[PDB]
Amino acid sequence: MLRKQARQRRDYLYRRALLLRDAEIAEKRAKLRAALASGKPLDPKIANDKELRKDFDYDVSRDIAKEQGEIDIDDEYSELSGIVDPRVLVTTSRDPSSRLMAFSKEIRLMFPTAIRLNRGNLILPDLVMSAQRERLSDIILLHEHRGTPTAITISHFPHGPTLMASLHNVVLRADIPKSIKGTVSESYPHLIFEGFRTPLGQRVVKILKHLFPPRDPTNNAKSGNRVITFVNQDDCIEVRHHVYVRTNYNSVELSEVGPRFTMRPFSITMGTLENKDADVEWHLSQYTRTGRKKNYF
Amino acid sequence: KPKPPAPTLTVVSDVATVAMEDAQPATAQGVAGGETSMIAPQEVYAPSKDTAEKGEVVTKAGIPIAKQEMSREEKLRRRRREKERIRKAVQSSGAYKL
Amino acid sequence: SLLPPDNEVRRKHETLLLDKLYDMGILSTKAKLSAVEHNVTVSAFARRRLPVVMTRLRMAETVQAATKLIEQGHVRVGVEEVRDPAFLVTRNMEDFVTWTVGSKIKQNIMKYRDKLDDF
Amino acid sequence: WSVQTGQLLDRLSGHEGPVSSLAFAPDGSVLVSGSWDRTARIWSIFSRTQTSEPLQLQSDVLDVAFRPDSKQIAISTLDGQLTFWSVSEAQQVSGVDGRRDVSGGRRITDRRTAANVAGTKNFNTIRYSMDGTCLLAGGNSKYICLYSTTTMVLLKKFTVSVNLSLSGTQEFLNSKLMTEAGPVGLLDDQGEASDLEDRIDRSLPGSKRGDPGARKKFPEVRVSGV
RNA sequence: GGCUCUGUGGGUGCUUGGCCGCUGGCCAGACCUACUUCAAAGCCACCGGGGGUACCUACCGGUUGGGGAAGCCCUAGCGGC
RNA sequence: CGCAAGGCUGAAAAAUUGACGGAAGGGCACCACCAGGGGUGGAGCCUGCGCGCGCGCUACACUGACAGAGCCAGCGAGUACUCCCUUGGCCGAGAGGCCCGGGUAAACUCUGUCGUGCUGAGGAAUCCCUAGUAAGCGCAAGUCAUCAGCUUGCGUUGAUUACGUCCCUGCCCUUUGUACACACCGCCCGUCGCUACUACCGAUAGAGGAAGUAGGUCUCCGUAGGUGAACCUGCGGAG
Repeated sequence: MLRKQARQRRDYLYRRALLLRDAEIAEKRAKLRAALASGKPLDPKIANDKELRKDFDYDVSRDIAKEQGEIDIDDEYSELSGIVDPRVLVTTSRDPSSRLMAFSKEIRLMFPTAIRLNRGNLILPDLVMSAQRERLSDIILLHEHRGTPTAITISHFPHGPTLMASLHNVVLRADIPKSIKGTVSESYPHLIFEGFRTPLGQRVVKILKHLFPPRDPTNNAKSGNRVITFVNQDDCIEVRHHVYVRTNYNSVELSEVGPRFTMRPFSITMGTLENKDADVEWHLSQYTRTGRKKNYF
Repeated sequence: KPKPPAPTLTVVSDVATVAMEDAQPATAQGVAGGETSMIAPQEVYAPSKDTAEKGEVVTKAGIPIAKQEMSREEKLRRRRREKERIRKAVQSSGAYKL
Repeated sequence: SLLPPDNEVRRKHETLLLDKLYDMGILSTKAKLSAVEHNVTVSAFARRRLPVVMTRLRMAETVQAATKLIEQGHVRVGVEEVRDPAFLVTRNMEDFVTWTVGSKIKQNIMKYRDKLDDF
Repeated sequence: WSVQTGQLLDRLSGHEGPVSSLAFAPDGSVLVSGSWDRTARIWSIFSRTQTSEPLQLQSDVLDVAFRPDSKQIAISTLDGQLTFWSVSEAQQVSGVDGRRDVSGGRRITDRRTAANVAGTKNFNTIRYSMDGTCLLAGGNSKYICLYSTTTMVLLKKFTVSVNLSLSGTQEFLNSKLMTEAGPVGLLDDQGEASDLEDRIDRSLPGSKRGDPGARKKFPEVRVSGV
């Protein structure tokens, strides 16, 4: 099994590098197809390449399929997108506190298909090993400061990305009394994402919305009574968890049911939780000059 | 990896299973076997709305009941059950004043 | 290629052909038909053979030594011992080619690593 | 999957390798899987808790069989050994090391002595008796073994074929058939055929599992099912 | 006395003779070269992919000059259609 | 540069598909039952959140103290790491450097010496937990966010009790679909909307109000015609 995970990760990295070179060529091939249909004259370096024309005659059709959106990009999520229900386990750090364990339970209840695991004495490579051995889609690690959580680590499996984020303004479910709160409904939640516009924003949108099981698309625009909101300002994604009734065709009553975060991501690594030496995709550039001026996501 | 599954339909007849059997001097089945007609009674005849009469309806039980003999309460309840399945899937001054 | 470019059966059989060749390990990408133009190659089949793929997996040192070892019969692919040095190892059986049960080559590797368990 | 529903119930998981043998218990309560992670699993599916008790073995699992009175199970590994486990308290109660009892070999295209050929020294398939007292075991070899499950002895060994047109039916080939160009049953003699459809070799290079070309000259002896 | 190397014979599949121009002969061989009525039925027959086609070849349709099997007819001929 | 760029104005629907339920039957859950375990809450310290609240940390004795003997880990190596500040004196024209004072485990195992002695294990509640899990123990690191009032790893020792059931509390879903054989089941229920039609009521042909329903082949012969020997067609007869 382990040889298959290593081999498939190496094949994925090689295919991504080949896609970089092929994109450098296919930016030139899309000018030849647009000039053929519209008749505007093109560059001589493009029109006088015999290899480009000879291979263009075979590779028209994938460019047309990408224009129509009929195919999907080579990704770690596009293999099993809406086919499998993504199972995900939430774990603490090594010796958790009682409020960290209740918070772990609360963000377990945020996902309708998640499970929680007691860490105890569990070495982190064997944690990764057991996740790949039970075909989990995601793990989420939690770190507390002193009864208040300060970091999440959302890792996608078998070889997918980590998003490590630091938590702020955490208002737990376990602070309000049982007369006012209650047992959270476990229905498949709607999701809304607000303010993600860069390709890095669509990356974090993908690795956050593939944590939830896929919604049945027959009548999802009106059915379902539970929503989860990820909205970012100043690249600190703030998340709420509401439950709603549609009290009229023009009005809706919301009710806050879950914990509130404003998590800020500081590391997105193309590689799982065990790989400390995985190649990062983005990291929070503090101690640079304009790293506080520039806004990502 | 085998192939993507593409739909293929097979036309079976109403002959007995000893017509699907291979060629040999006598059958392997007994005398009771050999009358099984290779399509079930549900494929010989199934009562449904597309093969019902004009005045009558067929219920979920497969029983013809007519709309004339059906009462108002049962008509209302059958309408409610079908609707439940569907849900699961310048003038004059006198005219102004007076 | 000679089919028109917006054709449904052209697109479906392009994806089928590229997925079949990438699953057999001949092509290294599954997103270009020019790979089947000038990258599918009898050398690509011949390097998907067994002694070259275990040379790459470093089961042997050279393809000559690998052909000698799989003629003497130390190498199984999966669960069955392989005596034919032309057995084309696909991309998901390159994860299952390994030594046989009572192999002297396996005892040599364990004796080098000082893990020679005689049980 | 479910038979009366038709759609997929579950994907059970916990194996670190491809799963080679499956067996549902004849009373109906326990699935047992056996896989090349050197492991077996007592899956309990039908209870309200769905649980998996592992049985750690010494090599890759090749076959799994139940006793008819379901308290016992025999799993045959790649070392060539049969291990008789209990299913209630998951402990091995019995075992046979059966390499020598099934090792009969030396095919053509085999440069080892028949005693040193590994690959024909395991039991690919095993079945209990309908009594439940004797296993029957057969692999990729000439011999079928019939073991006793209580006294752990080989009651009787059989030879499947005397046919020398098959390849692995005698463990000591004679040196009369070895020319200076390899064995005599190895030279390609298709060219001395009167008919073209017999002369044409439409065979694929390196195809162990079937090709429609299928030269198939001197096929091996193997018992693929008992 | 021991290791190694090499050679011959038997065995490594159920035991019916050596040879020939073989119903008979021979193992020391013998005789040497005859006899003849009417050439033949057709088909298939594996070169890696895309492309060129001036020349050669294959297939198909024709053109000049000769050739006449066979079919048809009758004024009968060295005939005629 | 042109259009956008002129205020019956003055803040707080759709529906033959819709709105809300009920009853029955399933599935699941340490936010449920059942059996146990462990926190917090009592005293002190303090980060944090808004004097209060918890989260950690410490003290609180049989599981004792003292002295010996023996025996066990894993992660950890950037010419890099250091706990203060000072009384004196050395060599110091001066700035400093010296010297001397003051403030690779824990655990475990075995053998002896003494014996409960301000020398006291946390209420109501509330929360969490089902196997290398709870709990004890130390060692190491400090990785662009968080974290020294701590964080995260890493090894060591390692149990009790459930592992059943939807009875309580709930959550999800069936009563439409999504496949066909065996086999089984057999029209779930209510309050309204919308649409179509029908008639009613009363003010000025008309917008409203209120309601209901949904059977002669073959051969021959005699004929008559055709293109004549023959031969063809049609008919009438016999075999």
